[PDB]
Amino acid sequence: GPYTFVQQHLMIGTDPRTILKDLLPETIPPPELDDMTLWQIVINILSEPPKRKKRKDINTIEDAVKLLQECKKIIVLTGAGVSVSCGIPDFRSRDGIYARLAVDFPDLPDPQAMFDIEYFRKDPRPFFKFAKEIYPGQFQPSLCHKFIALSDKEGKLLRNYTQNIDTLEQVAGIQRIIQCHGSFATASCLICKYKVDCEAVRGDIFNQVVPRCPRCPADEPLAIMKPEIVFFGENLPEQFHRAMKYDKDEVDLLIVIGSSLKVRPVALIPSSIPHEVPQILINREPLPHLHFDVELLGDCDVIINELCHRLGGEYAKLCCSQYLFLPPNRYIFHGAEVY
Amino acid sequence: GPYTFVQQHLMIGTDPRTILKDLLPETIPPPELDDMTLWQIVINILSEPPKRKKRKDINTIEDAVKLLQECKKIIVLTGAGVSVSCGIPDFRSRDGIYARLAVDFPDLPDPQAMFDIEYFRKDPRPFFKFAKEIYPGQFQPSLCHKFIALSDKEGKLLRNYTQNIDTLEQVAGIQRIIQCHGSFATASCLICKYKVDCEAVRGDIFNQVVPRCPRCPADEPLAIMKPEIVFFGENLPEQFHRAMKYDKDEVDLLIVIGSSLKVRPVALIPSSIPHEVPQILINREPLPHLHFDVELLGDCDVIINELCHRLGGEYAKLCCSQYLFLPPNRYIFHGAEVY
Ligand SMILES: O=C(Nc1cccc(-c2cnco2)c1)N1c2nc(-c3cccc(C(F)(F)F)c3)ccc2N2CC[C@H]1C2
Ligand SMILES: O=C(Nc1cccc(-c2cnco2)c1)N1c2nc(-c3cccc(C(F)(F)F)c3)ccc2N2CC[C@H]1C2
Ligand SMILES: [Zn+2]
Ligand SMILES: [Zn+2]
Repeated sequence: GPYTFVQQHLMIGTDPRTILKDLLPETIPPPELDDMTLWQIVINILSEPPKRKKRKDINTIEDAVKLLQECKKIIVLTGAGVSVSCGIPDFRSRDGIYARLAVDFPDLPDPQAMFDIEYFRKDPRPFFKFAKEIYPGQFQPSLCHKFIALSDKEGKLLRNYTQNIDTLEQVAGIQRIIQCHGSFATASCLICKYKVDCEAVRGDIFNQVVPRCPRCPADEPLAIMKPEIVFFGENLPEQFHRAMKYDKDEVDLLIVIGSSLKVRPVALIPSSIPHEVPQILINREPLPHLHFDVELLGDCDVIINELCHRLGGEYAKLCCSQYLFLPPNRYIFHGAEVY
Repeated sequence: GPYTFVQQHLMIGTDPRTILKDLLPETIPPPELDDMTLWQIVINILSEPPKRKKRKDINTIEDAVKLLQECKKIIVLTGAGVSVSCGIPDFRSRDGIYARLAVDFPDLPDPQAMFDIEYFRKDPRPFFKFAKEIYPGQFQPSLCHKFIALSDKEGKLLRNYTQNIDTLEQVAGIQRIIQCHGSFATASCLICKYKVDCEAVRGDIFNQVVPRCPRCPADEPLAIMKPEIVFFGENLPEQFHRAMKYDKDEVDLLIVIGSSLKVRPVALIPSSIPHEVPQILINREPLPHLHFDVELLGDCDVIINELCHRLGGEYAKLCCSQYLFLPPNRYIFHGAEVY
């Protein structure tokens, strides 16, 4: 669109600067800039998609808390950060759970292969030994899970969108949730798609027995009950999109906790809601590509404790401090790791 | 990489401007710019991939001709432009050849469907009626085809890469070629992959007979001989990549004719060769996103005639004029359509 606009102008010999004098007033582009380069800049300015800019009137951790109090339709996005204190065995790294699996199951190429649906059909047994070391109840939720849970009890949580699959969200008692990469909440047969509760296949998996489908014939191979993890290639749950279409025009506050927001669909949620709605980051590291009103950087448990401290009331009854303030709105706490 | 660099700096409260005073000397960013915005700019400058900038010493159509003379390892990229004079029925538009096909074959959803391999299996007959209206010999090559052909006779053509499938390249006698979206040059069975010449299935297709595979049993459905067009989904010919790996470090001149360079793999060829190697555009419209040393805009036949005029010698014996000069290097001829 803008591209054609510039093509038109090139056809007649327009001096880009007269266009740039309009698009960048109070800015004079250096003399030694190539004239085609100038045009490319023109296209860029016109092509740049509207990205939310930071609210100048929301800056301090005190402002954060007010929001937390006065808001009532809150969207919370959570990543690996929320579950760092939970002692969960890592599984993405070649050195992790894949280590203890490669010894009993030497047919595993990648730690990714156990999350591929194709290899799952060949051998589901390695995944299910993993599914045992992770299954809900085996791990205590973090202060953060507890924090989200209470705000949903208070009717304030509009939705918790998560990248996690540890399903500690349900363990911790959070009702209004959406697990984007799936979870252990339910299990569905690969074949007749018979859906069952989480508790249905608990015993089977705890006995290292591959859960079988009760509807399908017993003489059926792939009549296996698979926890509804989004395995490679598989589509994002339909519940996600339907939820966003509603939530985006309803939320009055977005909080990010523990995520470095670089993997879809969760990474695109900040950029997709009304720019006016306030936005708070809580995270080990800063996220330059986005404009957050308040940045609380450091260990996510730490910062959630510091906010429950300040929120008082029922929130303070969850707690078990020092920061560096970089203006206008950045706070560095203990666990700021930036790697 | 640059992203982490900026994360580090945010952790300690660096003023972006002291970084920008270094990255943009002789440029002072407006006062009212958000400090996170400034950082985003920092990331952009550091993240920007090296793109060839225009040679200041190559500008005029006379310079173009010198190149054409003194060069001997020339890469020529061609698009729809080269074949506009050739009277070929269009086939991409819903209103085109798909018009005369939808009446005899009402099972066609798209004009794209006849280029899908999946629908081709269901019914190949519509494609083959198209393949008849297009088949080599039925159309006379343009002045441009002839131009490329002669330069390859003279040993100057390193390679002609094309987006076209009209195969007028072989009709016109160009040996050193690469047809990126495939061509009618050869045909291969969907099953045993028996390869045959173009002339092998000429008779069959001219009689509206679906060419059959001589190796496969006669009682075989998909033993059909398919012209090696890249149909939807299919991979780019292996001949392409192997050719580029050689050609990129060998070419001394790149010429673009008739293409608006926006569809891969052909669109990425200018950006992928040594920046020092000169680059000439010949095209209905200008291509802002790229930096061409000389821009000859207008009908491609016109401009090729004007160059054969000037090249003299064997080139002038092909010919059957007015321009507007926009400095430093843009020429507008007759067919400049910019749509
Ligand atoms: O896009 C810009 N510059 C730019 C400058 C100002 C604003 C924007 C912009 C992009 N989206 C909204 O605004 C973009 N580019 C750019 N800008 C410059 C540039 C350098 C110094 C000063 C200036 C400026 F903007 F004129 F002051 C631009 C140089 C090369 C480039 N490259 C060619 C096009 C790209 C990459
Ligand atoms: O990328 C730029 N600007 C920019 C400016 C100068 C050079 C480059 C650039 C990009 N690649 C090589 O150089 C890019 N952006 C940009 N630039 C500006 C801008 C406006 C006026 C002046 C200037 C400048 F560059 F400081 F003079 C930048 C404003 C907003 C933005 N947006 C936030 C980041 C994007 C989009
Ligand atoms: Zn079943
Ligand atoms: Zn065959």
